[PDB]
Amino acid sequence: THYDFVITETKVTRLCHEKTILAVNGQFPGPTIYARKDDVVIVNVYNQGYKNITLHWHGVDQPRNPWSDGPEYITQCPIQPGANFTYKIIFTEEEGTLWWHAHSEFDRATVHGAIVIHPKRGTVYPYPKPHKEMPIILGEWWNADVEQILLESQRTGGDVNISDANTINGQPGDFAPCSKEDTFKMSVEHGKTYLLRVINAGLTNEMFFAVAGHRLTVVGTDGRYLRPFTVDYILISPGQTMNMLLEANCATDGSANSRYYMAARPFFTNTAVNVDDKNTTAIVEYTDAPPSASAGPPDSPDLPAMDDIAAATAYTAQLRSLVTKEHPIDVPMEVDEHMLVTISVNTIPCEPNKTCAGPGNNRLAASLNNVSFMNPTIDILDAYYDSISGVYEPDFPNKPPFFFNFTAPNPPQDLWFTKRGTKVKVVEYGTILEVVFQDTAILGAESHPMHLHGFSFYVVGRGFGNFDKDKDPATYNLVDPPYQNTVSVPTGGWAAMRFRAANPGVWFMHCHFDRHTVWGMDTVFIVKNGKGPDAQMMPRPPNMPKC
Ligand SMILES: *[C@@H]1O[C@H](CO)[C@@H](O[C@@H]2O[C@H](CO)[C@@H](O)[C@H](O)[C@H]2NC(C)=O)[C@H](O)[C@H]1NC(C)=O
Ligand SMILES: *[C@@H]1O[C@H](CO)[C@@H](O[C@@H]2O[C@H](CO)[C@@H](O)[C@H](O)[C@H]2NC(C)=O)[C@H](O)[C@H]1NC(C)=O
Ligand SMILES: *[C@@H]1O[C@H](CO)[C@@H](O)[C@H](O)[C@H]1NC(C)=O
Ligand SMILES: *[C@@H]1O[C@H](CO)[C@@H](O)[C@H](O)[C@H]1NC(C)=O
Ligand SMILES: *[C@@H]1O[C@H](CO)[C@@H](O)[C@H](O)[C@H]1NC(C)=O
Ligand SMILES: *[C@@H]1O[C@H](CO)[C@@H](O)[C@H](O)[C@H]1NC(C)=O
Ligand SMILES: *[C@@H]1O[C@H](CO)[C@@H](O)[C@H](O)[C@H]1NC(C)=O
Ligand SMILES: COc1cc(/C=C/C=O)ccc1O
Ligand SMILES: [Cu+2]
Ligand SMILES: [Cu+2]
Ligand SMILES: [Cu+2]
Ligand SMILES: [Cu+2]
Repeated sequence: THYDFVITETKVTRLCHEKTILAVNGQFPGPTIYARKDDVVIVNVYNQGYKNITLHWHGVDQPRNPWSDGPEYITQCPIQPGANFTYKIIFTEEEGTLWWHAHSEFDRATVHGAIVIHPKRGTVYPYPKPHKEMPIILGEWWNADVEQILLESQRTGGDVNISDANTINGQPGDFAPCSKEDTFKMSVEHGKTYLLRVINAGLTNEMFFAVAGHRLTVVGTDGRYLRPFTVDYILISPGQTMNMLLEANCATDGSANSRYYMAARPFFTNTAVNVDDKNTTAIVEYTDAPPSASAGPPDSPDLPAMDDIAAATAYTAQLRSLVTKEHPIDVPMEVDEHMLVTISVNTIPCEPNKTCAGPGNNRLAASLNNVSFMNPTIDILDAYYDSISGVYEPDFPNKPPFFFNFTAPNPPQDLWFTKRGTKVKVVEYGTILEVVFQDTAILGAESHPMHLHGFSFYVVGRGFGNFDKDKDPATYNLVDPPYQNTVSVPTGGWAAMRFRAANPGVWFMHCHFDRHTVWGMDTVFIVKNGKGPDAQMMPRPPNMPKC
């Protein structure tokens, strides 16, 4: 239950391009954290790299413990080069796959890895114990330094350059230049079942994923078991994890291929904007088959077309919490407070004496309820703890300031603009929230993967168009809605979720597309202390990074 994570400058080559990246212990992707349900894990982080950095344990509630949650300028100031910080990871309700990643700038492009939370001693999986288990991390690779990719978009005010490859476990796969030799490969044995722990650690796109010749029985997401269902492909959004069983059924006698492509490719609908549409591949290989069975190329799956919204919707519609006596559910039935949160890509005016590259030559931005989040320079959590004025404003609104036909295509240019602020939403301990995310069509309808730190939540409804507060709740799933930490809000649509705010602390909420995070598609929940020691935020650890 103790790890040393040294942030290192590491030379890595992909697509024949060598560069120095930040990595953990020289590994890209980084090491997997292994735990069992309800463990406490300690990670000493030593920043031996060239820049400010933080680490985040994605999907871990961290009860009463925002100090170890990670998001830069939200719960901590950064770990400076040459400094160190000890994170305490408090696992509670989570069982399944999570992941960890840098939570500063674009550093998580290479600084990330898996978290595996096994059943605790004396308990078992709700499904037959898999023969083997394999993290399958979907990611992106840029030939350029990711810091320079970010910095250039900051200077120009235009869009972030697309990645050069999509990757599986850091490897672009068979169809990329200078990649075929090191494609990720896993061995399978006829008749055995494998748990694929799929993590979308890319920065930019939701991804379709499939394995040639093999159906996938999905059994969990975001550290919570799901009602099992079997499919030919999955959809998975940045931030999300999906666990699924693969049954190695194919014949190893020479009558069938012995190699099968695992493959992923983006789900993306904005035909006017560039996208890294390259597929990424890995190889599932039956090892006990005759060498003639691997004579040709591996079999290829049928992936949905990149713009197949129906295929995305059809996967997401199947997600439901597993509800049993060993795995109960607690859907909040009486809501204390409703929020409608419009999600928009935006512009702000270009700075004086400068030309910008965003739409209308303005500067790109993004917003929740038309507030474009701006990081403070004193982190929110310290400001809240010390009662420091002038850092944040505690009036993030429960509804957008101006109602309009949110999802009507091509809104007029005047609705593009937003305004920066550092606003948070303060709630009393135990408040039951229904949060409805409403995509707008400003600058293009788009599915946003909205993520809430400190909590998972029940996704009780979703639809296309404008949420109707007097009609859509009538068909909410109040019985077994999926319990997630990151929700794909529909393209040009809405998603409703509920949770009890019973974790005292300071909790980031944001789109998990990093470009939207930095553009300001974020806010913060401050959950005040309740009554009793169990409802009190932990005290500040002695050696927090200084601001
Ligand atoms: C989001 O906020 C922006 C900025 O406050 C709003 O744009 C302003 O709208 C007012 C009223 O029409 C104008 O007088 C200002 O000139 C605008 N500021 C600009 C363009 O920078 C925008 O209308 C809001 N959008 C919503 C609520 O959808
Ligand atoms: C790395 O992080 C530190 C801590 O947040 C930054 O240092 C602070 O910068 C602010 C200005 O934004 C100053 O008011 C503080 O006095 C600084 N504190 C220090 C130097 O201990 C630093 O700017 C960050 N580095 C980069 C390159 O962004
Ligand atoms: C970690 O940082 C502290 C200061 O916060 C320092 O005192 C300590 O020696 C460091 N640990 C090392 C270098 O192993
Ligand atoms: C981003 O892409 C453009 C090509 O469209 C290129 O001119 C530019 O150099 C790229 N930026 C970086 C930082 O590599
Ligand atoms: C991936 O893309 C390459 C290049 O377009 C294509 O030749 C290959 O068939 C694709 N692989 C899969 C599994 O879709
Ligand atoms: C900067 O912008 C102002 C306002 O548009 C303009 O009057 C001024 O000439 C500019 N400065 C230059 C071009 O050096
Ligand atoms: C809102 O926009 C949609 C899509 O353009 C349109 O079909 C609908 O009629 C609009 N609703 C109103 C009230 O104008
Ligand atoms: C990815 O974000 C966007 C970029 C642009 C392009 C701006 C430069 O012209 C347009 C719409 C978007 O949603
Ligand atoms: Cu995350
Ligand atoms: Cu998170
Ligand atoms: Cu986050
Ligand atoms: Cu987004």
